[PDB]
Amino acid sequence: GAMAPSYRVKRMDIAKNDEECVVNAANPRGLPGDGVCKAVYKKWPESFKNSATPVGTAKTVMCGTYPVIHAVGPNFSNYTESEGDRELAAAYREVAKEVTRLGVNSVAIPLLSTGVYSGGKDRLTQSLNHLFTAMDSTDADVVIYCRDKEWEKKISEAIQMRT
Ligand SMILES: O=C1NCCN[C@@H]1CC1CCCCC1
Ligand SMILES: [Cl-]
Ligand SMILES: [Cl-]
Repeated sequence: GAMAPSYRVKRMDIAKNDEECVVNAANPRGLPGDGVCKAVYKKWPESFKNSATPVGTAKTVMCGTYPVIHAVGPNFSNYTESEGDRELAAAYREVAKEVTRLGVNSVAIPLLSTGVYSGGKDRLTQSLNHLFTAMDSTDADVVIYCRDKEWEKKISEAIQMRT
């Protein structure tokens, strides 16, 4: 565990993370994909061997000894708000199980079901609150990665608000 488990946010490419493992915002088919998933495929392509997994699940594949946790959030273009909300919560619960099982002291994580799976809606608060619900009972240092300047400020505010 971390000596004083924390949450932090950085605005940069998650492929450059300084953590003991990474969460990929994966598609269900283990394809290279776009955005975070494409950055992850360029950096850790070996981790896409048998990485396909259903929506609302996470599947870890090692790139050497570096664990890549493929977490499949719902595409809100296809899911109802209700059913998508349930699957997004579930994906983060499976991430917390994997982080625990791996025994890492730190994890780099993106906000799932944002970007091209958002169905054109701002889901910062929805996705971040499901991340906290899952990760708050773990003792890993969590480092959230984002690309937008305004999102960085809002995520940082939400972290600082809880203290
Ligand atoms: O998921 C995102 N991350 C950074 C901001 N851009 C998208 C969400 C936007 C979709 C279109 C309408 C406005 C919100
Ligand atoms: Cl960068
Ligand atoms: Cl972002």
